[PDB]
Amino acid sequence: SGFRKMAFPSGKVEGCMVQVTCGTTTLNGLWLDDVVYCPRHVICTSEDKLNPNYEDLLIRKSNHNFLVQAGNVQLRVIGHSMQNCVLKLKVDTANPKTPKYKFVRIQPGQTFSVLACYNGSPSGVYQCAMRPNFTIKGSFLNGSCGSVGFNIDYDCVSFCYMHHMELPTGVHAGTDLEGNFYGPFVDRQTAQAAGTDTTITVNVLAWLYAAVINGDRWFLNRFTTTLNDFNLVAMKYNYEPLTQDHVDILGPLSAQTGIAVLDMCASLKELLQNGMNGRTILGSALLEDEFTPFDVVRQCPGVTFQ
Amino acid sequence: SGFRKMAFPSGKVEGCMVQVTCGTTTLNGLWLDDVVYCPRHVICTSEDKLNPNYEDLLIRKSNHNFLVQAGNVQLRVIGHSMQNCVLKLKVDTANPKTPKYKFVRIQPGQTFSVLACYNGSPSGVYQCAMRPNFTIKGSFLNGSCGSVGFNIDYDCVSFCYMHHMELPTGVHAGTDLEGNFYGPFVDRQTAQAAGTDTTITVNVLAWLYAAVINGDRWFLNRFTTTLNDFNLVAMKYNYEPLTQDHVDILGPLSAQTGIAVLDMCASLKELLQNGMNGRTILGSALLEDEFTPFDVVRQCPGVTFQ
Repeated sequence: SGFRKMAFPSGKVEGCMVQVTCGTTTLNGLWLDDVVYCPRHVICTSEDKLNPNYEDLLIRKSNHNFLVQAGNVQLRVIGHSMQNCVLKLKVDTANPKTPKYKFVRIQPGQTFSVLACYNGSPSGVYQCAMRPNFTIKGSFLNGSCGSVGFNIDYDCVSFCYMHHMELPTGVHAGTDLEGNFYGPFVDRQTAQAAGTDTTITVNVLAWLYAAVINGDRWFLNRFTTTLNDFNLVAMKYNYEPLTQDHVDILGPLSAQTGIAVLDMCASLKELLQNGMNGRTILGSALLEDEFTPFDVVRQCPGVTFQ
Repeated sequence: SGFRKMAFPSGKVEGCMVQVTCGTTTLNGLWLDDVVYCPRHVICTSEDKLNPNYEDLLIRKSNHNFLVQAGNVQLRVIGHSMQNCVLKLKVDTANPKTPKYKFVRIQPGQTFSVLACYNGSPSGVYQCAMRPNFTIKGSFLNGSCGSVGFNIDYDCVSFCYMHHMELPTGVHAGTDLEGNFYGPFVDRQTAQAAGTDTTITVNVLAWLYAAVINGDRWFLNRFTTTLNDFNLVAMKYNYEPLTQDHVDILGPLSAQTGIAVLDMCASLKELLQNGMNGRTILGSALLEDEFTPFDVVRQCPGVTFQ
């Protein structure tokens, strides 16, 4: 019983975190086999960030200009390259603790675990969701760039996020492990503002299903609605449109509770129109949208197959 | 920037989780040096739990009656003993991944990270607070008994909780690593109900300070109160009494915000009597009490020493 925001165990990722220093700037890198991945803006001075030419700065740098330290051992850089916004430093030593890994690009609305690190040392782990405006609301202090977001798919650690930037609103922006930013953000000091955000509708419904599984049933009603007329209310309250694919994803939760997805939509409609009536749902007085349907299944297994 | 519920990296604890099997019952154990710690109720059948005499059941058990598995490797048990409510199985082999560790007994209101495990394999990590009624609001499924709570204070893992049981209200109860239950709970099927809970006042204030640091200022007022007049309202809404020790602990946050602790108490006073009027504080519509002042300082460091 119980439902909590839960991150994946970070051990396999901790064994890959290193410290990368170029000039006066120090951040975190991801050491997989004989390659260290880190944000390319480490090669920039404070003045370079105003208008950096990364192709020029990369040529000007030498292998010895990059100091990579895995804890107490210094790793010798023997090659440096750039894939989009990520710097790739080939090192002398292959990481003996490299896990089975993949590079994946997640979609807005999906969640992952963030291992916040400083000086190449992990500091904390928490779950984050890619918002529709392609930002994440994490907790980062100075020296956190290079921290990675990941999911564990049983035996494979799928890295999906590398932390690059903090926006003026306090939210955070970064790239996938191929150097491609999530959203329209660039790794330079220019006027970039996160777009207006929306609520992840399919995540709210899955979160309501988790409540029903854990005994919270006051918000349930006898009403049913159609996908079209629910999406009308959803747009009226800045909710993402609900698609048939989203309904299919919610299939398992609807199967174990016996509550049709459109019946939960009728309950969600009334909650949006009349509020929460001063009550709470899974320890929240707001509708939570940072739990994916799989995230719910992870903590709410059915009784169908025990 | 940002403020999130953040757990410690679980790697050092992941390397200590093992599987302990007695008869048909399988749960998790903590492998430190040559001793495996697990809940003693693993030696009970389903009928035994109704009225177990653990001293007798231990006599009937042999070393070979306990099957301990460190992942895929079977550990040879060479001794079984009982320290209060925890079973201690001495094994032939010392765990090479044992970190610098201590056993500590935490206070109500203090927080720790829970590494939820199943069949000796870590599944997730999240932050929990010891409630005043000596329960925790975690997320546990079948086979989670033996999961441990911990804090890391620079290379040292302080174990403070082992999960034993779920109460009828859905909350969870367990012991320290010396086998002493938190609260008046016993490892037997009896009429045991968690007492009525109260809100951790010093944690709410620290959380309100974190909100001010992160830009939330609407709940602030020019009102002032005394510790006596605040505690009258606190008891009136089932809040823990605020002591002078609690006020001193909040000293750094009050200095960093320029808000006197008793002025924040006045803000909490008005928030308790009339609510938040449809606004939010750090993305919550409730007053959060699972963040200790140290947890806030950890995520909101001052500029005094840069």
